[PDB]
Amino acid sequence: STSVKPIFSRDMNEAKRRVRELYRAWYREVPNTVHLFQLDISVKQGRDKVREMFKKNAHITDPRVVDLLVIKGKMELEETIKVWKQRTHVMRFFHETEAPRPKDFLSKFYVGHDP
Amino acid sequence: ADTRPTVRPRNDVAHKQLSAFGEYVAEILPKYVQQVQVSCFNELEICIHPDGVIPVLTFLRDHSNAQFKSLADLTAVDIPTRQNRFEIVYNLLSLRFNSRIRVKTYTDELTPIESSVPVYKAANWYEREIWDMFGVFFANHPDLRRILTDYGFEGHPFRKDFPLSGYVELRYDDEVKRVVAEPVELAQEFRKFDLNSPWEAFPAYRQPPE
Amino acid sequence: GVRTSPTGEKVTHTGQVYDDGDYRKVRFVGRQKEVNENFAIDLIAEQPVSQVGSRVISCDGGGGALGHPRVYINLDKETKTGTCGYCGLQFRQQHH
Amino acid sequence: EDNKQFFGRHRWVIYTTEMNGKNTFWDVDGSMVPPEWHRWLHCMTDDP
Amino acid sequence: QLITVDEKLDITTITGVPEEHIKTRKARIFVPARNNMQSGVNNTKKWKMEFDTRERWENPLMGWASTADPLSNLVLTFSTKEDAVAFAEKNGWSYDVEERKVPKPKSKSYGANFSWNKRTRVSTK
Amino acid sequence: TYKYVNLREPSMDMKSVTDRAAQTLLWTELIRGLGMTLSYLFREPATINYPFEKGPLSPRFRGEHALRRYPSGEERCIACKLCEAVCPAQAITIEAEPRADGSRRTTRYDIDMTKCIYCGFCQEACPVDAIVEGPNFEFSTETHEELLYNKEKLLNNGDKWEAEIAANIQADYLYR
Amino acid sequence: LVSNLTLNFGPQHPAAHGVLRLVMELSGEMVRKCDPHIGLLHRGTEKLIEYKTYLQALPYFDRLDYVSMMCNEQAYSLAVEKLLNIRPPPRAQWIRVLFGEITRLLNHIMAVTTHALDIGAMTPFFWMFEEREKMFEFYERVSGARMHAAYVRPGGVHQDLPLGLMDDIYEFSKNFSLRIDELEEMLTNNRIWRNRTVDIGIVTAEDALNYGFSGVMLRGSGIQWDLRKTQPYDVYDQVEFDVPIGSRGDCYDRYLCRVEEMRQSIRIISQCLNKMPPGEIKVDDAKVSPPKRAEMKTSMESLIHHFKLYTEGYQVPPGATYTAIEAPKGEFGVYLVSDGSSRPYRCKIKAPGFAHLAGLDKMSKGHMLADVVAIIGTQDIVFGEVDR
Amino acid sequence: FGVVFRASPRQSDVMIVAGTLTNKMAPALRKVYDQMPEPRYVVSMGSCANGGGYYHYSYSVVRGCDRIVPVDIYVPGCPPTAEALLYGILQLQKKIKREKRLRIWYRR
Amino acid sequence: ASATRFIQWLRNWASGRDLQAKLQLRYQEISKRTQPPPKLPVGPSHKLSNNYYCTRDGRREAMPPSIVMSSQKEKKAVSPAPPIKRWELSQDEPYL
Amino acid sequence: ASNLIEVFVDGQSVMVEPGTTVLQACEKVGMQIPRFCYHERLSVAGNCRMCLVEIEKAPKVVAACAMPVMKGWNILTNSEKTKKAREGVMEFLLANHPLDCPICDQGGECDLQDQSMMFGSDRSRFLEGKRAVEDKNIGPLVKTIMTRCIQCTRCIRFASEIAGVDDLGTTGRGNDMQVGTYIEKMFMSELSGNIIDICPVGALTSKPYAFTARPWETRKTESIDVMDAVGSNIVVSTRTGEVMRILPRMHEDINEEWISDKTR
Amino acid sequence: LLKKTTGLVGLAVCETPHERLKILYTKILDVLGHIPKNAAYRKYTEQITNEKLSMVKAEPDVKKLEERLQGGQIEEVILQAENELSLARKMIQWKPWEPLVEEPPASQWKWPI
Ligand SMILES: CCCCCCCCCCCCCCCCCC(=O)OC[C@H](COP(=O)(O)OCCN)OC(=O)CCCCCCCCCCCCCCCCC
Ligand code: SF4
Ligand code: SF4
Ligand code: SF4
Ligand code: SF4
Ligand code: SF4
Ligand code: FES
Ligand SMILES: [K+]
Ligand SMILES: [Zn+2]
Repeated sequence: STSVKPIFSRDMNEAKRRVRELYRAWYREVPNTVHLFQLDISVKQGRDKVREMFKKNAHITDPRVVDLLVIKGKMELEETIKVWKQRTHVMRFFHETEAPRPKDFLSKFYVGHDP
Repeated sequence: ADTRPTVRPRNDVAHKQLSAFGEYVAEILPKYVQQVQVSCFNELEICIHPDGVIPVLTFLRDHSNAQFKSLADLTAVDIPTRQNRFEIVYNLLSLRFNSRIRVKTYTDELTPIESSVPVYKAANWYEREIWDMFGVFFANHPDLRRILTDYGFEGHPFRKDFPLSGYVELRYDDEVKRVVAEPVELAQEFRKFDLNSPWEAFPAYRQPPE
Repeated sequence: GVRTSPTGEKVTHTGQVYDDGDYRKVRFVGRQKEVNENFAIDLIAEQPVSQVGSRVISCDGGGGALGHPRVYINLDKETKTGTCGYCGLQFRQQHH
Repeated sequence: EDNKQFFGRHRWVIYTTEMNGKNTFWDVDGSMVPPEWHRWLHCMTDDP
Repeated sequence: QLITVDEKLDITTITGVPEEHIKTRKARIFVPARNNMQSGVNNTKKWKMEFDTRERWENPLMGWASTADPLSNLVLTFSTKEDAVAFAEKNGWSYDVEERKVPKPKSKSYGANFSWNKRTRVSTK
Repeated sequence: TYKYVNLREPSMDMKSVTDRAAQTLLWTELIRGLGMTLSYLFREPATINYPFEKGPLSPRFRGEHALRRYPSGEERCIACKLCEAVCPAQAITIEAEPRADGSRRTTRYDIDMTKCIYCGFCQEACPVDAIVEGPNFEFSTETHEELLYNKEKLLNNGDKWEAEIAANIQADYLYR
Repeated sequence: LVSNLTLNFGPQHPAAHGVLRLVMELSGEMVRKCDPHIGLLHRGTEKLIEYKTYLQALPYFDRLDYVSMMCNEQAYSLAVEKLLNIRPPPRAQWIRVLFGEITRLLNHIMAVTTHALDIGAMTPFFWMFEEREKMFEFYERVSGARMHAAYVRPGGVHQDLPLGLMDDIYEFSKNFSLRIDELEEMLTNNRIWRNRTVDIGIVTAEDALNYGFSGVMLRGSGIQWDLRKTQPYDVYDQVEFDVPIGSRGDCYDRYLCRVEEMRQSIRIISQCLNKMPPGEIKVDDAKVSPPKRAEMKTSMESLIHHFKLYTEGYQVPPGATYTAIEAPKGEFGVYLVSDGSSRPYRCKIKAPGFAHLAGLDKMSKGHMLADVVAIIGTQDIVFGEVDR
Repeated sequence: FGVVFRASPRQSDVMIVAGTLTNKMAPALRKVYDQMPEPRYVVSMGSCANGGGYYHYSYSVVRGCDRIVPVDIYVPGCPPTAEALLYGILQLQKKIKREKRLRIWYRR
Repeated sequence: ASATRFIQWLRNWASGRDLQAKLQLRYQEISKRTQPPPKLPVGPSHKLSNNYYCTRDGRREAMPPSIVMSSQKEKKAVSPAPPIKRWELSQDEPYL
Repeated sequence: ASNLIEVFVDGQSVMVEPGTTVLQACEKVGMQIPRFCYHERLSVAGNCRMCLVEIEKAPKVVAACAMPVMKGWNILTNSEKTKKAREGVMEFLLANHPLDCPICDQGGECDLQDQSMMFGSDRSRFLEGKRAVEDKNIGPLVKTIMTRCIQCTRCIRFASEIAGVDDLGTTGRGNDMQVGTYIEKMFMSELSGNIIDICPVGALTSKPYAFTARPWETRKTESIDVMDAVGSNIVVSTRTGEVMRILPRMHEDINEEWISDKTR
Repeated sequence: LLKKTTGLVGLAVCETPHERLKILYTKILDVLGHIPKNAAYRKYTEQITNEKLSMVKAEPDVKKLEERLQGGQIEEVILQAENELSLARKMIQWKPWEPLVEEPPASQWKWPI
C-alpha cells in the first residue's frame, strides 16, 4: 500500500520546520565552536560546511527519512554543544590530509584502475 | 533420561508446561500475538505485532501468573531477506516461577518502535545499543544517542551490509598535530573462506522446494 | 647446498633472492638477512634407501604417535623406488 | 640449586661473564640459557 | 495513526556509506554456481549479492595481498530474487540480475546400457 | 539453602555495651589490623630473583611458534593449510608449490606475531606435529617488523629449540 | 547543577578494568546526575564472531570478562551443546565445575582487592594476588596459558588434568581459608572500612529487579536467587553450599556476599576433589569433538573428521537459544542464533556489568563524590564485557 | 628494580600501552603522550597493541599504537606472561644504557 | 620454614593464628614436576559392535520448534511452572 | 498428461513421468540421496551401492540410481534401515582408502570426505592393513595417485561415451581390480582435463595446479571463456589477487559442464 | 508474631495483611466488572483471584496463609496484589480481546531463511 507509520512529522511541510529550525540551531553555534575548540578556520568556512551538509540531501522527499536526518543532526549537534566531541572529531568534515582526488576522467585514467 | 551419554536428555515435563502457558497467553492478548512456538529444548517464544510492545510486556510484568520482573536481555537480529529486516527480542526471567520466556517483534529502518523503558528501566541502555548499532528508533526514549560507536561515527555496524573492516581508520598526522581519520586501506585483506559444505546436514529443517 | 648470487645475497631454499637492481634489499643494509642453512631437500637425499621384502610397506616417520599418519607404499615398480608421501624416505624391494 | 628453598627459588643460575664474544659481566638477560638447561631451570622437568 | 507516503523508498542518506561506494560499485545478484569439483547442490539454494572486484596489490614488505576496498568481502544472502533486488534499490546500488539455472531433467534408464540395435550399448563396466 | 551474612542484634547488657564502648574509645579493632601486617613483616617474601630464577612453567606452556624437523632433517610441514584455516586471528600465511624433487612443501610461511593470540589451535590442528609453540617467552623486540616472522625465522627457532621442544612433547603427547 | 565535571579516567589508576569517562553534575558536593560514557573499549566482538567458525569464536569469550576466563567459556559451551543437542561426559562436567569455582575465587579476589585499592587500602591487594599466581599455575598446567585458556569447549574440555595436579589443588585449598581470615582481619570489622561502605549505594529489592540487576547486586537486597541452586546446569545439583544473602542492600553487604561466597567455593572445590569420576573428557562423538591424535594418525574415518572439524568446523542445527550462568560478576549469558552452517548468525552477549552500570546513576543520587568511587567498585565492573 | 607501581602522567618516564586501542580511545592516548615530560619511552604490550591482535580487522580498532605514537619495545603474547613483560622492561633499561647523548653532542 | 624459633612465635602472636602450620609459600608438598606417563581411558562409544552411529547421533534428533499457536492458520489458568519453593536456612551455619 | 504417476516421499505425494528413477523422484522434493558412481550426464553403473534407499513394505533396499519407481511407492529416505545401509557402505570405502587428506589435492572439496561426515559413522574398527596400488602415468596434465581411487567407474564411463577414447578400463578382479590403460599410454584428448572434475576422490588431480591451494581459500568469480568461439562458461578461482585455476560453470544450453583443455 | 522485617530491602512490614488483602482483592474483583465476560483475561483473573481471596478468609494466622499462597512473604503478595489491580486497570483501554490487529508479511517468521 502507501500508508506507513510516521516518526515525527506527517508531511514535507511539517518536516522543513524542523530542518529550518535545525539550520537556525547550527548557524548560531558555529561561531562558538570555532572559539571553543580553538579551531583554526574562519567562522565563514564553518557555516559554509553546514550549508554544504544541508545541500547534499535536497532531493530527499520522504518525510520519514527527513525525520531521521534531523534526529541524527540534533544528536550530532548535542555532542558538539556539550563538547563530547573533541577538536579531532570536529575537523573530520574537512579532510585536512586526504589528497585532492581528481574528478576528470583523464586524470583518473592516469592514476589507477578506479572505475 | 536414557543411557545415551552422547545425547541431551529431553525434559517432557517442562515442554508440556510451557506449551500450556503459551496457549494461555495467546488467548489473553489476541490483539497482537501473531505466533507462539516452543523449541524442542524447552524454550518459549511469543511473536507479536510491534504495536503490542507495551501491553504485552506490562502484562507479563504484573499478572499474577506471569511475574516476569526482570528483563534479562534485549537485542536485535538483522535479516536482509525479510522486508522488515530487523527483529527485536526480549528475554524475561520470572524469579517467582523460576522460568524464562522470549518475546520477539519486527520493524524496518524507518518505522519506529515504542520505547519499553516505562515497563523495565533496564531497557534504557539496551535500547540505545540497538539504535546505536542497528539504527532502529525508539519513540519516547528518555535519552537516545550513540553509546558504543565513536563520536561522529556514521553507520550502524551490526547491520549485515556494513563491511567488517568499516570505512575509515584513525592515525596521527604530525602536520596537523592531531589524530586524523582516513579511508581504510589494509596491509593484508581479510581472507573470506567458503566454509560451507555442499551437502544437506539436517533433514529435519529441510525447506520445501520450488 | 648454499650459494651466493652475484648480488651478494645467499639464496633461500625456496629460491628467492633480490636481484642486483632491486631496491628492497636496502632493508638488509646495517642488518643481516636471516636464512636457515639446513636445506631439507639436501638432508633427505643423504638418507639411504631401505630394502624390504614385501610388495606393500608402511611408514609413519618413526615414533608412532609422534610421526605422520600411517600410510602404505606399493613397491612393485622396479623402474623406480617408493617414497613416503609425508616424510620423503625412500623404499625399494630388494634384489627383485 | 638448593632444595630447602620454597618452590620457585630452589633453582637458580649465574650467567657467564662472557658469551658469544660479548661482555656480560653486568648485562645478563634471560635469553642466555641454552635450551637444554632452559627446561630444568623453569621447573618444566626434574632431571637436569 | 498512519500517514500516507507514496514515494520510491530509499535510505542511502541514512546509512553512512560514502558516496564513492554507492554510485560507483556494481552489486551483482545471482544464485551461486555449484562447485564443479563436487556433486552436492546444497550451496545453490539461496540468492547471493556481491560487489565487483577491485585492486589487490602485493604488500612491499611481506608480499601480502593488500587492498583499499571495504566491500571486497561483503556478501549478503536472500531467500528470493525479489527480496535481493528490493535490498539493492533502497540502498541505491546499481545492480545486475542473473536468472537461476536449474538442471533440466534427464531420462535415466539402466536398461538403455543394453540395446539390441542402438548405440547406448555400453562396452565395459 | 541460604544464610544471612549480616543479621546480628548485639546484646545491650552493660558488659556488651562497654565492650563496644571500649572498642571505640581505644581503637582496639584498628590495633588488631596492625597486628596482622606486623606479622607479614617477618615472613619470607615471595619474590623470585629474576632473571637468575624463573617462575615455574609446565610442558604445555605456549610460547614462540616454531617449525620442527623429522630425525632425518626433512621438514615436517607439508603445506596442508589446516593451521592457516583455523588460526582464529588469520595470522598464518601459507603458499606452497611442488618442490624441485616433487615433494609437497611450503614456499611462504609467515606468522605475523602481532595478530597471533597464542591460542594454540595451530599445533592442535597440524597432523604432523610441524608447527608447535616452543617454550620461549622472552623475545620482545625493538621494532615492529622483527615480529613478522617468515619461514626462515621459524625454522631457525626449530633448529634452535628442538632440544627442548622434542622433550616437552615426549612429556605431554600422551594427554593429547 | 552548581558545576558539572567530566571526570575521565585517562590516568587509569591501578584498576585493570578499563577506563571510564564519567560525566557528572555536582550541586556542590552531592551528585545530582552521573552520566557514564563507555564505548572506549568497543572492539566489535559481537560482529567479528559472525565471520568465525564455532570453534574459532571461542577465544573471544576469554576476552570479555578477563578475570572470569573459564566461566565465560562455560557459558558459550553450554549454549552450543544445547543447540547441538548433546551432553558432555561426567568427568568433564566435574572439571568444568571444578574450575568454574576456582575462577570464582580468581574473580572475587580481583573485585575485593581492587575495590579496596580504589579506597586506599592497598596492602591486601598484594597478599591475595600472591594466591592468584598459584591459582594461575593451575590454569597454566591444564591448558598452557596463564590467563586465557580456551580449555573448556563445546562438548567438554580439551585435555585431561596432568598427573599430580589434584594433589596440588588439594594442597592449595587446604591453606586458603587462612588467607581470607588474614583479609577479613583487615577490612571486615575495621571502622574506616565500614564508614566508606555502610549505608552507601542502597538499592531496594523492587528497583533491582526492574533495573535488570543480577548476581550479588540482587542478593545484597535480600532477594534469594542464584542460578546454580535454581536452574542448575552441569552438576550443581550435587554439591552442598549456602547462598549468602544481604540485609540492608548496601556496599558493605555486597562486600560480605562476595567474601562469603569465596568461602563457599572452598566448600565446593573440596567436594569436587572427592567426587571426580574416571572417564574421558569430551563427548565421544567424533563429529563434534576432534578425535585423539593417536587415532587421527592411524584410522581413516577419524582422519577425515580431524580435517573437517578444524577447517570447516561442525554444523549446528538452525535455532535460537538464550543460555545464562551464574558467572562471578552476575548473570552472564549469550543469546546466539544459528542458521545451520558452521558460523553463528548472531551472538548477543548479556554482560552482567552492562545492566549494573546503567544503575550507576540511580545509586549515586544524593551521594558525595568519593562515594562514586566505592559504588563503581562494589558493582564489580570490567569494561571488556560491558562494551565488547 | 626501581619501577614504582603507579606514577602520575606528568611524573612518568615510560608509558605502557597494555590492552586494545579502539578509535574512540585513540585521541586521549596521544593527548596523554604529548604531556609526558621528556625523555619518554613507550612500551607496547600484548597483541592488540602491537598490531591490533585478535581484533585486527574490526572497524573500531586502531591497528597498533605505533599508528598513534612511536614505540620502543614490543612485548608479544595475548597476554604476555608477567615475566615476559618484566623482560621487556629489562630490555629497555639496556637500551637506555647504550645511548650516547653527550658523545653525539660533543661531536657537533 | 626457616624462621628461627623466636620469630615463629612472634608472627604467630601478632596474627593470632598459627601461621607455621599453613604457609603461604610452597616448600615440598608440591607434586613432582616429572610425572610418570599416563594411560587415559576411552569413551563409551569405543566398541566394535552394536555401535551404529544413527542410534547415538545427537545432532539429528533436534526438531524445529512446535508451533503452539499460529495466527495464519472453564479451562483453568496455568503458570509457567509451579512457584519456586522457599529456601531453607542453613543448619551448618544459619548466621555468619 | 495422464502418463504421470503418484509416488510418495516420506508420505508426500509427487508426480513423476514413468521410467523416472527413485533418485530423480526424490529430487523433485528437494531430497538428494548420496551418490558416488552416478552422474546425471553419465550412463548408469550402480556399483558404489552408496545410494541404497528403503522402500516401505519391502525387505530389500533398492539402489535409487537405477531402480525405477512404481505407482504409489513410499520412499523412506530417512528410516533407520536406510541409514544403517549408508554407514555400512561408507565403512567399506574407507577400509582401504589411504590417510592422504592432509596432502591430497582434493582435500576440502571431496565427496568421500563430506558424505562421510553427513552420512557415515565417525570411528573405525578396521584393524587390518590396507591395500596399496602402484600409480599410473597417463599424461602431463592429469596427475594420478591411484591408491586413493574407489573404483567408481566415472573416468571409465566418461571417456568412453563423452570423450570417445576408450583407453581407460578395468583390468583384474576383486580387491586387486585396478583402473588404467594396462600399458604405457597418455590419455590425451581435447577434453581430457574434465576427468579431474568427475573423479569424486583425489585420485585424478590437475598436475599444474598441484599443491598450490585449498578449495576454501579461493574466491570464485563467475566469468566467460574466450579461447574459442564456443563461449564456455567458467568460474575463475582467484586467491589473494591471482588466478589459481579454472572450473566449468554449468550452462545447459552451451557446454553442459565440460570445458576443453586449452580453456582449462 | 509480626515479623521484625520482611527481608527484602524497601519492603516495610504490613500490619493488616488480611484487611489490606481483602480490600485490594475486593478492588481487583471490582474492576473486572467493566471487562466483557468473554475476554479471557477476566475469566482467568477471576479464577485465580477468587482462589486467593478464599485462602485469605479461611486461614486466621498470618504465617500459614503464606504457605497457602506461596507468594513468599506476606507483604510481597500485597505488592503483587497492587500490580494486578494496576494491570487490570490498563487492560480496559488497550482492549486485548480485540482480534489480531494485522498479519505479518508472508515469510516474517520463517527460519532458517
Ligand atoms: C580518673 C581520671 C580519668 C581521666 C581520663 C578518662 C578518659 C580516659 C578514657 C577515654 C580515652 C579516650 C581516648 C580518646 C582518643 C579518641 C578515641 C575516639 O573516640 O575516636 C573515635 C573516632 C570516631 O568515632 P567512631 O569510631 O566513628 O564511633 C562513632 C561515633 N559516632 O574513631 C577514631 O578514633 C578514628 C581513629 C583514626 C586513626 C586510625 C589510624 C591509626 C590507628 C593506629 C594508631 C594507634 C594509636 C597509636 C598511639 C601512638 C602513640 C605515640
Ligand atoms: S597460537 Fe593460535 S593465533 Fe597464534 S599463530 Fe597459532 S593458531 Fe594462530
Ligand atoms: S604447519 Fe602443519 S597444519 Fe600448517 S600447513 Fe604445515 S603441515 Fe599443515
Ligand atoms: S587479547 Fe591479549 S593483547 Fe589483546 S587485550 Fe587481551 S591480553 Fe591484551
Ligand atoms: S580423496 Fe578425499 S578422503 Fe581420500 S585422501 Fe583425498 S580428501 Fe581424503
Ligand atoms: S579413478 Fe576416480 S573416476 Fe576413476 S574409478 Fe577411481 S574414483 Fe572413479
Ligand atoms: S549411486 Fe547408486 S550404486 Fe552408485
Ligand atoms: K578429482
Ligand atoms: Zn613416512
